[PDB]
Amino acid sequence: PQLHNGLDFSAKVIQGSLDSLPQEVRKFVEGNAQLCQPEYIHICDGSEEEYGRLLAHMQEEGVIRKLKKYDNCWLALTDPRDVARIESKTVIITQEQRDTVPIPKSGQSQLGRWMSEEDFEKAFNARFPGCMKGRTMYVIPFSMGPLGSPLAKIGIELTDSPYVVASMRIMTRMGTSVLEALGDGEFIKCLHSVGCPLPLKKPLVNNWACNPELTLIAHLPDRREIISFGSGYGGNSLLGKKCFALRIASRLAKEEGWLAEHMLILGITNPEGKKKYLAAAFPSACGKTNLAMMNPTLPGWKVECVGDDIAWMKFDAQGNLRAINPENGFFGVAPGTSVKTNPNAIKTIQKNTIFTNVAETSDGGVYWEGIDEPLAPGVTITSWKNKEWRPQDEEPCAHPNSRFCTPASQCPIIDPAWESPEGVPIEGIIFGGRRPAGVPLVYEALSWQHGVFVGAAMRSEGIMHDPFAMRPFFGYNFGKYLAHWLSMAHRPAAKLPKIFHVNWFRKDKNGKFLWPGFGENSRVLEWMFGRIEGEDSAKLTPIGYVPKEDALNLKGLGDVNVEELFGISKEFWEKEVEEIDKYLEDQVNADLPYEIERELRALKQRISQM
Ligand SMILES: Nc1nc2c(ncn2[C@@H]2O[C@H](COP(=O)(O)OP(=O)(O)OP(=O)(O)O)[C@@H](O)[C@H]2O)c(=O)[nH]1
Ligand SMILES: O=C(O)C(=O)CS(=O)(=O)O
Ligand SMILES: [Mn+2]
Ligand SMILES: [Mn+2]
Ligand code: NA
Repeated sequence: PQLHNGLDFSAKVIQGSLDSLPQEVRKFVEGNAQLCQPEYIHICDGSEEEYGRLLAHMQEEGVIRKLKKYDNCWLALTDPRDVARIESKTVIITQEQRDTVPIPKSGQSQLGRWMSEEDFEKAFNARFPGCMKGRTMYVIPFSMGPLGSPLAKIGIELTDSPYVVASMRIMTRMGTSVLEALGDGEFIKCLHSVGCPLPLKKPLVNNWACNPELTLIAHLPDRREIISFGSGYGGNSLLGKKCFALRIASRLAKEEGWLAEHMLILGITNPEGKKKYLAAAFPSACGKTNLAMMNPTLPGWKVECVGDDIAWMKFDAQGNLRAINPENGFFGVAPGTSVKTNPNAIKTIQKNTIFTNVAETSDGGVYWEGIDEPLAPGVTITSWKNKEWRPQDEEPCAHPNSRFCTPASQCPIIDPAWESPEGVPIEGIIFGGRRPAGVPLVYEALSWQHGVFVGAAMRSEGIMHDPFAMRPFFGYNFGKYLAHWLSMAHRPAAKLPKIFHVNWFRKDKNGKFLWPGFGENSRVLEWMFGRIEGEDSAKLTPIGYVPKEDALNLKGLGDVNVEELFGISKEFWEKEVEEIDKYLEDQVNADLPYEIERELRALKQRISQM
């Protein structure tokens, strides 16, 4: 079957068997083994044994450190050049640019980054040949979604990073059972290299292999391929998360009639035992993880977490919008995480957790800005840069984007349906972001079409547009994504969720937050809940429905300045509509659906009557 030894890499397999793999998977592995030239091939089985040995191996090499204070928890410190998902190096390849991003009138799209097939081929050839020399290629069979669920999708990731292997074991369902469920089915092809073949051409920093100059995270949806080079971090390297479950998946979703979104999913139960599920899209750094795992301050209310970051949603036969969490764990921002802001996260992460770029205490615990836990006198701190640190220093002890990576099943409020194969029925969708001025705590959209316009108008900070929290994550043209959302209104018998917009971040004139937030947000969720039940608790305004006077439970919060928090200004909202106008005109133009344009004019009109 070959004249020499062919593309047959059996001799280099140190775990599992190429014979055992489905034909197409074997082909994927062996093709990239020939290209990348790894010294060893490790087919992951997902076992506890494989995992313990992987960690020991990394520990042995100084790639990770054990955090002796906790049960099976580990710390990685990275090269300071590789500390986040990196948008500027993130691209989607399609035949025509306009299928990927709308053509901006001012020459630069904030809605994606296209690369031609030709330019990518050249970039690929400049990077991958021999890139794994001297390393192990790990083969990670993973399912996004509960194994065997009709909403689940399988990928194979090849990586030269054991850190990616460990993190993927947490954040996806990984191992032999996935290969068995796969059979001879289709899978997303995920290729990753840290881009540092041996012998090293450049010095290794903090035992963290990366290639910042050649970093390139590419998606080729027409080939069902994700190809990522040069970063070992987060969304650049854990390919199932953003690359697959948002970018690749949002385009599949458009073609197939479902949705793949940057949304938490939570189940909330009232004092009468009535439960509803909600989904919420907030941009990175705007508090999805706090809400998803909320400990409600209101007596007799309960919040349970389905997922904190990504939602796959599809209408069922009865018109219910069903959502699954395609993730298996939580990859949450560590700083700011405290008993006060996220007690349930505090409990989840003290075992079987990997931390990246946090500080370490001298008794082997973790530390970060906003942890709000004083240390005993004499306990000292090693920063994420691996030097002694004191609370007086200029720099933070933890990187602002440092993360924990923790099993979802350990969360004390994990939803009983968090793995149900049919998904949970969504009754409300919440949008929101950071709006220091002008936008009140909570409003309700007037219609599905107004709701989609409200998603389109979202912000990650007072000055930055992040429609639907998907700005860095659209798998195709944003204009067509709006058309896809609007199309859900025409699905016969669809039970369309109520759409709300929240704002935790309104400030008074001295910069102080007007709303205490966190667990207190339960008071906003109570209102949404009654609204879905059709309670007469809403007052119409030009921006949507707001809570009536007295509608919100504010007991315990008498110091809240209700007039400023809930206030609507004609002058603010005139500015807002003009801003939205310019933005949509510049960024979306020819691709903007009629309905979005009509909502813009309708809001303008309502404001004009103030
Ligand atoms: N004022 C206020 N801040 C909040 C609230 N909830 C979350 N935050 C802030 O939001 C940040 C934490 O949110 P992140 O974990 O970064 O957000 P995320 O949406 O989960 O982001 P990704 O994991 O990157 O998708 C911190 O600055 C928190 O203080 C709230 O109710 N009020
Ligand atoms: O940036 C985000 O929204 C994240 O959830 C982190 S990463 O998975 O993109 O690293
Ligand atoms: Mn998060
Ligand atoms: Mn996210
Ligand atoms: Na390190």
